[PDB]
Amino acid sequence: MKFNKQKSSSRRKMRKAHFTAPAGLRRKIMSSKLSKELRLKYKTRSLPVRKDDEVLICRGHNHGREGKVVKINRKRYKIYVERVTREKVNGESTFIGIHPSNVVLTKLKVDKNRKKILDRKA
Amino acid sequence: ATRFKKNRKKRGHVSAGHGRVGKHRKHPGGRGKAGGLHHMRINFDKYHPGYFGKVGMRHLNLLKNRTYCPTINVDKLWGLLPEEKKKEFSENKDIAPVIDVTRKGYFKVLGNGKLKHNQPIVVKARYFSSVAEKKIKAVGGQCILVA
Amino acid sequence: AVKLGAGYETSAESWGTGRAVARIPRVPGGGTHRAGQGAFGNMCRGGGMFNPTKIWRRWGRKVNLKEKRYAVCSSIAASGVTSLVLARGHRISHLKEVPLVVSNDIESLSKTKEAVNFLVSLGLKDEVNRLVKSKKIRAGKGKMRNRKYKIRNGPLIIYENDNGVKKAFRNIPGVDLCKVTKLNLLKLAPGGSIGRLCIWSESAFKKLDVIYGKIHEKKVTKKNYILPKSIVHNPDIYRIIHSDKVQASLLAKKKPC
RNA sequence: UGAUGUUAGGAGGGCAAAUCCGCCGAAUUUAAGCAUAUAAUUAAGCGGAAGAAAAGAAAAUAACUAUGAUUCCUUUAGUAACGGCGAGUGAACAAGGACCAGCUCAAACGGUUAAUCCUUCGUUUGGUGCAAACCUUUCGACGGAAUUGUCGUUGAAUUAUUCCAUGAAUGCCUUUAAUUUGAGCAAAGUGAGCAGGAAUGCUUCCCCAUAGAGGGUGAAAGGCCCAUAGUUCUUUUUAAUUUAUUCAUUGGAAUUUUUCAUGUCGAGUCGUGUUCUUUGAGAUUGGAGCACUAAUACGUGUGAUACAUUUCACAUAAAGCUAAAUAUAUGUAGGAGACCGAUAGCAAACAAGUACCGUGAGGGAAAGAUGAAAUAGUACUCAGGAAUGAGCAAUUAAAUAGUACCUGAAAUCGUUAAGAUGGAACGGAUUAAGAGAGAAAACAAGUAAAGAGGGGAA
RNA sequence: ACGGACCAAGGAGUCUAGCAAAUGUGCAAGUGUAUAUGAUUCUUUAAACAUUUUAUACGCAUAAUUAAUGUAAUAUGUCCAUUGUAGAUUUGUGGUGCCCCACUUUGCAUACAAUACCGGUAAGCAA
RNA sequence: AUUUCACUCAUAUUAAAUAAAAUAACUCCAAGUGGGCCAUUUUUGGUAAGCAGAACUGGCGAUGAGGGAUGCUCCUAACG
RNA sequence: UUUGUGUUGAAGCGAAAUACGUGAGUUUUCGUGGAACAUCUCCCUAGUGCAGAUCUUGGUGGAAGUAGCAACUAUUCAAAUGAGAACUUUGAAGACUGAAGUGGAGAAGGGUUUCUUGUCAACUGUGAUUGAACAAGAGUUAGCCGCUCCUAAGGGAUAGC
RNA sequence: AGCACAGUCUUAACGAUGGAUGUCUUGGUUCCUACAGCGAUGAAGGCCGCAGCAAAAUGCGAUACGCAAUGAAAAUUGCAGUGACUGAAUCAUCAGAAUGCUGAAUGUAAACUACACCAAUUCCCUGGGAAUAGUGGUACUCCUACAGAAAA
Ligand SMILES: [Mg+2]
Ligand SMILES: [Mg+2]
Ligand SMILES: [Mg+2]
Ligand SMILES: [Mg+2]
Ligand SMILES: [Mg+2]
Ligand SMILES: [Mg+2]
Ligand SMILES: [Mg+2]
Ligand SMILES: [Mg+2]
Ligand SMILES: [Mg+2]
Ligand SMILES: [Mg+2]
Ligand SMILES: [Mg+2]
Ligand SMILES: [Mg+2]
Ligand SMILES: [Mg+2]
Ligand SMILES: [Mg+2]
Ligand SMILES: [Mg+2]
Ligand SMILES: [Mg+2]
Ligand SMILES: [Mg+2]
Ligand SMILES: [Mg+2]
Ligand SMILES: [Mg+2]
Ligand SMILES: [Mg+2]
Ligand SMILES: [Mg+2]
Ligand SMILES: [Mg+2]
Ligand SMILES: [Mg+2]
Ligand SMILES: [Mg+2]
Ligand SMILES: [Mg+2]
Ligand SMILES: [Mg+2]
Ligand SMILES: [Mg+2]
Ligand SMILES: [Mg+2]
Ligand SMILES: [Mg+2]
Ligand SMILES: [Mg+2]
Ligand SMILES: [Mg+2]
Ligand SMILES: [Mg+2]
Ligand SMILES: [Mg+2]
Ligand SMILES: [Mg+2]
Ligand SMILES: [Mg+2]
Ligand SMILES: [Mg+2]
Ligand SMILES: [Mg+2]
Ligand SMILES: [Mg+2]
Ligand SMILES: [Mg+2]
Ligand SMILES: [Mg+2]
Ligand SMILES: [Mg+2]
Ligand SMILES: [Mg+2]
Ligand SMILES: [Mg+2]
Ligand SMILES: [Mg+2]
Ligand SMILES: [Mg+2]
Ligand SMILES: [Mg+2]
Ligand SMILES: [Mg+2]
Ligand SMILES: [Mg+2]
Ligand SMILES: [Mg+2]
Ligand SMILES: [Mg+2]
Ligand SMILES: [Mg+2]
Ligand SMILES: [Mg+2]
Ligand SMILES: [Mg+2]
Ligand SMILES: [Mg+2]
Ligand SMILES: [Mg+2]
Ligand SMILES: [Mg+2]
Ligand SMILES: [Mg+2]
Ligand SMILES: [Mg+2]
Ligand SMILES: [Mg+2]
Ligand SMILES: [Mg+2]
Ligand SMILES: [Mg+2]
Repeated sequence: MKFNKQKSSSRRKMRKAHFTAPAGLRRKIMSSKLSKELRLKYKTRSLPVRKDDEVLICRGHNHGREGKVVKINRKRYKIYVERVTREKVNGESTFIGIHPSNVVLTKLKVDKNRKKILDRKA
Repeated sequence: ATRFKKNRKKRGHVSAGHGRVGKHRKHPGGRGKAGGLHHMRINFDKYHPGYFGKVGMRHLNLLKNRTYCPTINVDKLWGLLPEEKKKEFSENKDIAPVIDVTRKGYFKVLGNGKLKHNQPIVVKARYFSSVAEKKIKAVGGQCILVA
Repeated sequence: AVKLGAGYETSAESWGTGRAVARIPRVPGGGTHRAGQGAFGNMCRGGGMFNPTKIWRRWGRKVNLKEKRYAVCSSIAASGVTSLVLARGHRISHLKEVPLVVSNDIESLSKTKEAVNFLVSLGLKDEVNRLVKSKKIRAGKGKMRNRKYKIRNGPLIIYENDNGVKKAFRNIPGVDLCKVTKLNLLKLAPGGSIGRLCIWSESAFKKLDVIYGKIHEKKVTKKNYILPKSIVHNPDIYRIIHSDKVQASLLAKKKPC
């Protein structure tokens, strides 16, 4: 790294660490940015995206559309929003996969676990 | 650097500079110093004449620290002094310098060259030669033996 | 270097003359399509290298001390000629003096923004622009060997004692730092070129007469070192030619054929 | 005194080897042939250990104004010396450095009392943990070993000056600085416009930096994400600093004074002769087999040429232990490079010591890439038994990217067109007749009237 | 006379030790900071920087010769620097055009010879 | 013998002619070669040989152009 | 080290040029391609330049629709199935093996080839609806048949040496 | 509706066969740093088994692609299923529990799931009540104790 010699800055090693991460570590990688309004209420800058949160799409062909996250796929590194759909060649309907770093979230769903995190993050 | 090597100039030529009729083969005359005294005799004789045979007595356990002895001639003997100091002695006439050459790494004083006329000097050393000691005496000096 | 015996690890031998094949050694056995192929030799697939590289290649060199010092001295002197500095690629058309000494308040700057403002106010804005625009991704196989970008060389800030220059002038693309008592030729002449742009603090500028024995001081002056001399007293030959003494000894101009 | 015992409590055996210890033991090759020599005190073979092993506290050097256990680095030095004196081979002392350390038996002395040691069974003090467990503790009993020898002293007394260990209670346990594990927090745009399927591009407008290492994200990102600079807690172990006190007993230890006593010091061992190996060691350097076989410190050994008679210096053999500086083609973990880039690099970038071959010991490959996304992998119609083909029908920016899927060369073959063609075909020089392309020299500055733009100055 | 049916990729004077000649560079009767140690060196840095607060580590050179005990380079009349022939450069006059001649002055490098001295050997003496 | 002083021996036509005579003289470091053959004239062995063995010079080899119909060595003549 | 090109299309590849150079080669156009590429300003460095080696690995030819698809006496008529029957099934003929049998039962070796059902991408050197091929399920029953026990030619060990 | 002889060779344009070239890389290679053995308390290696549908590789051991405990903490999936409004679904750590037949292999044997001798063995309640042909021990060499017997 920059100034500590005990960790690597090699393309090979940490490009290997990204694509074989254990499932527990993948949730920290899948994090999104907070809106300005939520950045005053909470001191935090970003959070790991969770299921029932609400988001705004900021990059891609579907930029500008809003909705609610319905599923999270830690193996493909993607999330799915409620009304952003697609047609297969059959005619069957599916969801379009969005990368969580292309998104800003505008409303949380809080519970016991996120409270103890937002408290420390202040 | 391989950039400047001679073999790159022969790179399109057939034989790499060694000849059509006489090849480049491996050891066509022997190995190392092989044929001396048989078919390498002329080279050995005109470039290293006294090579074969032995002469002299044996010395079984040498110990070279017993006979170590560096030398110095009387020419370099006034030059061990600084020039401004050399000036003062040539001016005054009732004083002379006393030089100890062993403190400078010399053991034997040797007698080549010319000392300055009528300029006494006193020299300390372990060994002296006859001519050196005569030259030191002639200009009015003195030799001293130390151990 | 390569692995010690690569390509020679098999029990192969040549079939001999007859059998209407070349006399290269061949892998024994049967039942797999490796059997009977050419085994080792610099012309065979899966064979060995011609002269396998070794670790006892002489990697470094030894350099005489006096020549090193002479070169450092000659590289400081080139840093003080306006024409040479310009020809190395520095954009200094707005500088006032090329030696460029600055007061000791430089030595205790603390934030990068202040250092950038200082550089701009001295007249080096178009030169710090040259550095920012220069970051590009390299061409070739170096990208696979941790050699991604390629940046250009800027000024070299030289100080005597550090109270914040080290950290403030870091993080700016192309900028180097050095302490006066440890001057490095690999920084003063990047890639062998001469005329690096250097910014000297006042204490750094003054220590330079003690380092080279103009004023003597224990543990600072280089011991018994003499500053080198030249074989020419004045390198202006066309001023010598035009002098009256020389001009009166010439001979009338002659004719071509 | 042998033996016996499914009596009680215990140990040895096999695997692994890069570095380490002991034995055994070649030839290829060089000598331009070859036998001594060299290869080599090597490869193959057999045994034994550790995080290092081995070596090691003088029966050592020197010959000086003298040094002072072992190991390793720089030199001594390709030197002294060995050799069909040929090819070839080859040490030691002094000097400069790393590190630094000294001890125990045997033998002498202790008999108004073996003082010594071990098994089993009890019991007794303080600490640490949730628990499991683990430290600390001086008391006893029965039994056995040992005088065919365990333990103490290190020649034994006497004088003075000083030091060490050992018990009682209110006794204090504070701050700081380093050395290592594991966690938390961690600035600054997702702003116009162009073109794009999609900006991380271009052009403009802002900013952060003790953070412009690296990776990810639909195309190149300091300000989109993980991290990065920094900082705060936490776990080890260790230096200072802070606090004692008043009382109790028995043992030890260094010198200093006066005396006596002058001891002991490693045997079929050293050494000599002879035979074979090994060494630079030469009228023999170390080791080994056989024969002979010592002396008692005034002795014994060494001082690089075989003897006899002596002088001088140095040391004290034939018992034992010991950290550091040194090595590491093995195993495991971490970091990195002017290294290779799928015929390259390890044999193996992939279900690689795998598939397959040999009765067996063994031998041993080939094989990477659609797209941003298949949470887009080909729906429907017509022909056909099917395979498959076609479309007005269909995903994609793209299907001449359709899974044998990036790009897609040469050898070799197909289709159409234009030519040539009496037992080879191509080619050099020189022209002509056809066919295909071409305006940058292969013509026209400027003037005048409009129309559409783009700059400079007062 | 031998190799070659065709095409693509691969494919052969290199590395280390030790010596010499040539050339470039630094210093010069000296030259080279060995192994180490030091530092307000520590991503890079395995680089770079430094040298122990009348100054004896070691190599090569400054002196040769002899098996060897060993011995060791004009010589004190003058800090002077052995002798001659040819010879670059310099000094003073004249000739023809700064150049070449003639005379005069100085005498590099080098070539060919002479002489003195040091080590070994022979000869003549020899305490 | 040697050494020192005196006097004197043709030059511009150069102590006989001629001369793309200094393209000279001398050191150092190295390559490749060490199986040859042919023609005129002289010449040894052999009946002789496109046989074997010597001498001087020129060539082929290492070299193409014009001629000898053809031809490694003949005649002319050597190469931007 | 300097100073440059690229989604308004890089490298690569195919055909070319009123182009430059004695030459090795530079440079440019059109097409395909879809992500990187230079530096000639001067220097450093090497696993740095192929027509051959009965060279190594991989791919492809003329020969050529050619040599060939000959042991074991031999086939014919009708019907079923099927997209399609000289070599699948049924009936009728003409024949062979000839008990020293292509008849029955075991050992060595093989390891599911056995059975029933399905079925044809490749194989079954011509065809194929067949098959020992491919797929899904099944199948081996012991006091009396054997091993297991005995000893042989022999093997391995113990005591000692 | 009509007109080109056939073969062979040459040149363009569009295709077939084949897998060079360019770009890519969770792989090699070398150097530097640190640490270091395992086993009768049964090792290294070998064989046999384990999933709802399960061949290889990877992981495990009759509790068998995983149990308990500790730190995170909602999902995990082809179908079927299983999970909260945090000992539960999944990841990591890994100290408790469990760990088939063998192998130095050690009761006797071994192209045998062959054959011995000694002790019957193991649970549940708190002396009763049950189950099971199931469990353990038995190599050789050697040391310290002990035991009796024998010679002298
Ligand atoms: Mg040539
Ligand atoms: Mg040849
Ligand atoms: Mg020859
Ligand atoms: Mg053949
Ligand atoms: Mg290889
Ligand atoms: Mg490239
Ligand atoms: Mg030989
Ligand atoms: Mg030979
Ligand atoms: Mg031989
Ligand atoms: Mg061995
Ligand atoms: Mg063992
Ligand atoms: Mg030891
Ligand atoms: Mg040494
Ligand atoms: Mg030497
Ligand atoms: Mg010998
Ligand atoms: Mg030897
Ligand atoms: Mg020392
Ligand atoms: Mg005793
Ligand atoms: Mg980036
Ligand atoms: Mg960053
Ligand atoms: Mg003794
Ligand atoms: Mg020997
Ligand atoms: Mg001695
Ligand atoms: Mg001892
Ligand atoms: Mg020992
Ligand atoms: Mg690497
Ligand atoms: Mg490979
Ligand atoms: Mg597009
Ligand atoms: Mg691509
Ligand atoms: Mg005909
Ligand atoms: Mg031949
Ligand atoms: Mg042939
Ligand atoms: Mg090639
Ligand atoms: Mg030189
Ligand atoms: Mg004399
Ligand atoms: Mg006398
Ligand atoms: Mg000719
Ligand atoms: Mg004729
Ligand atoms: Mg290129
Ligand atoms: Mg792309
Ligand atoms: Mg090559
Ligand atoms: Mg080729
Ligand atoms: Mg036929
Ligand atoms: Mg058939
Ligand atoms: Mg018959
Ligand atoms: Mg019959
Ligand atoms: Mg019969
Ligand atoms: Mg069947
Ligand atoms: Mg069937
Ligand atoms: Mg067929
Ligand atoms: Mg089957
Ligand atoms: Mg029976
Ligand atoms: Mg028997
Ligand atoms: Mg025709
Ligand atoms: Mg061990
Ligand atoms: Mg098992
Ligand atoms: Mg709990
Ligand atoms: Mg939990
Ligand atoms: Mg058993
Ligand atoms: Mg049996
Ligand atoms: Mg035994």
